[PDB]
Amino acid sequence: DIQMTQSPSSLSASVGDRVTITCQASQDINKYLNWYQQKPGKAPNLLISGASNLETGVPSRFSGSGFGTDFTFTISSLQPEDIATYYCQQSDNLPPTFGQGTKVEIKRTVAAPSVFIFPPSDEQLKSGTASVVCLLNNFYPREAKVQWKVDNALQSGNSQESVTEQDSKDSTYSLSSTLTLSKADYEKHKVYACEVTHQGLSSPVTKSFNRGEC
Amino acid sequence: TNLCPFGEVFNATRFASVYAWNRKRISNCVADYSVLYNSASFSTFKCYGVSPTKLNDLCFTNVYADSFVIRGDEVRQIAPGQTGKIADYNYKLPDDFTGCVIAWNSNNLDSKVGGNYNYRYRLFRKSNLKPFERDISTEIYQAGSKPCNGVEGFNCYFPLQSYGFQPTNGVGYQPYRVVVLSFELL
Amino acid sequence: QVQLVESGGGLVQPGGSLRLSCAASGFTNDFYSIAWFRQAPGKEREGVSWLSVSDNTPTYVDSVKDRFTISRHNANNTVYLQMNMLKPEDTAIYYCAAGRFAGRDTWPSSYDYWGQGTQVTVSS
Amino acid sequence: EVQLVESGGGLVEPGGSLRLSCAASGITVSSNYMHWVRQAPGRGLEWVSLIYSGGSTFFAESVKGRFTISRDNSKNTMYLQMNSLRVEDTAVYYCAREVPRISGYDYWGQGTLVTVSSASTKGPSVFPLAPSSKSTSGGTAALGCLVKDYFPEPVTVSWNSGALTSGVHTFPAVLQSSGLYSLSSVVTVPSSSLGTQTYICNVNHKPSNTKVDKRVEPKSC
Ligand SMILES: *[C@@H]1O[C@H](CO)[C@@H](O)[C@H](O)[C@H]1NC(C)=O
Repeated sequence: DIQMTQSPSSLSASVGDRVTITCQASQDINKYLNWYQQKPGKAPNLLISGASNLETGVPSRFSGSGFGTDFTFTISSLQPEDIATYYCQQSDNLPPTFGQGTKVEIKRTVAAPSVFIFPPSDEQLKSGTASVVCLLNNFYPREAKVQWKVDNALQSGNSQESVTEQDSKDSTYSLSSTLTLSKADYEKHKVYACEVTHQGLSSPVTKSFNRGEC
Repeated sequence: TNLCPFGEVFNATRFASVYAWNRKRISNCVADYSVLYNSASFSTFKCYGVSPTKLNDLCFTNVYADSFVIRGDEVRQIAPGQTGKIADYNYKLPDDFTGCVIAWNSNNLDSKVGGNYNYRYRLFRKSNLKPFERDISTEIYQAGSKPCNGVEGFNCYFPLQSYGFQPTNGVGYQPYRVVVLSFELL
Repeated sequence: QVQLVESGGGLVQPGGSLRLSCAASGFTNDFYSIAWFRQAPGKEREGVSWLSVSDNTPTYVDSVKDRFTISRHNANNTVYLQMNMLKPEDTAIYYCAAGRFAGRDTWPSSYDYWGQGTQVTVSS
Repeated sequence: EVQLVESGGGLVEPGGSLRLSCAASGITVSSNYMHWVRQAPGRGLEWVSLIYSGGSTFFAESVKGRFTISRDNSKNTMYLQMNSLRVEDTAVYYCAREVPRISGYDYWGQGTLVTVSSASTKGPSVFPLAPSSKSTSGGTAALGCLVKDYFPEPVTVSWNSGALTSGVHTFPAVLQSSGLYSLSSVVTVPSSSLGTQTYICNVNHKPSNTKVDKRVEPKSC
């Protein structure tokens, strides 16, 4: 097989910047390297074929070059709709193989998150489980820290986070942290709090409630 | 008795494109097939159903020398039981082939700076070739549901493509001259 | 089943000798071919000597022409490669390969049966 | 219109078998170089197989001997028959058409999800994420639905049967320590509408035929 080495595995550039992505083949592949764009949950789109062919309908800001073993993919001016993962693929040597991909995010100004907290619903408590949700809405950069505290005891190993893909319009993220305890465990404690640390926050923000209170 | 005109085949100045592979039909002549095998010029010399040295001790009528140009990484397809664009759509050996496959690097002859595009191969075909079938048609290949009407376009491709032989190509993309000797065994 | 048992490598001085061997087993008939490839550090697999069994005909590359000798003993179904006048260029991992044909080929994709090679080093 | 559409992916136990379809329009499956390409969750693309118009097939080493390809020319469809499935076969499977040498893999279908696992199907529970003052900021309020404890993927969530799309974040599911997925879908609306507008999330988990409409009202205490 032919290994494709794609660099960098991820990059962050502002709108209008030039983006360069390299792909290097372990053996000679002549000109037979293709480039694809994949948005999350979507099928890949062919952008470049045969190392430099600008494929049908693809905007002219995309280009490729190279021959033999060293190949290059360029976005001459990064656009908000370009947030995606890009893959090279050598096509003419069996088995056809792919680069590891390059996740392209967009740099924008710092934006603090709005933090909201949701107690468990009465419906869930009748099932014997309590989920507390903490919501971080429309922030940048992606790095954020959510600490659950339960009567000021720090909680580890009973929560899970999920982040949305960067928004194609305002280039922000959103995050949910869900803390899950049994009903009996949830009734032992009073103050449920998530403490959010983020670059846009001068000091960490805490949102909390007391169990059984308006 | 008389020696086979193998020089006209191996040492021919120009070679056919693989889709229009050339065939030379030679009567039951004599030839030192042992000297052919021991020629350093030949980098590929693979025989099936018979040993290179025991070729003269065969009972046959006509010998055929088919010959053409393919790229180096395609030489593996000139053999019984192979699949791929060449074996499927250009030149197919039968499963019970009796004969020899001879090949050698011709980069110094068939490559040109800026690319030599004279050599072609069939890239699109609806079905596989039968053994020793030759197809030289040039009908537009209909890859979709709309008829092409002899006009190339989307889903409407000319069925032959040029090799791009450049001196600086890697060896898998350099041109190789191939001669296949088969024997009409009695 | 087809299996190539390989041995005979080692360290030697420039100018010395070394005798490699390839013991084939699993061939119904003598209609197969043996080849010797070597893989230098960073370089590709490259044939140096060949032997079609059914007609017992050897072939060599120009670099090892008068220095190597390939032959076969029919009793033990073993192919030998006598390497005389060894040079530092001959330092490589030597493999023997077999294909279901009578002849030779420089392309590794024509041989389906290989042995995990023995190391050969030539230095002083 | 030119399209490839995959179907047939679902939950299957290890060592089971399953058949995917790739139904084309515009492209004639049997006249093209047709590929299967798969993508494990959160991973890169991996080629699986290829069939020539003339019938020659090629397969990746990981699936060699377990996968085969069939074609039904009268339905303009390609099939991938998968036998002796392993956990690491879990992926989204795409079919794609290649125009080799002169182009690339120019059409792909949307993909079909294959989950190879011993876990059994379970439908989700849907719980309100009620809006409140603690959910209100800058004239907006956040409300949502907690789609908890389901297997396998995926679920779909809409709000007010598609009439509410602005401001909806449906977070990607995460696999909990129980082996069940969980997800929240939240929407930010103007606080002015909390007492007067009706908000309902529409959760659909096709692997278990579970459709749930959940009305989300502010919590009264
Ligand atoms: C081709 O020409 C060379 C040089 O004249 C000659 O040595 C060789 O024998 C010829 N090959 C054949 C098959 O006649």
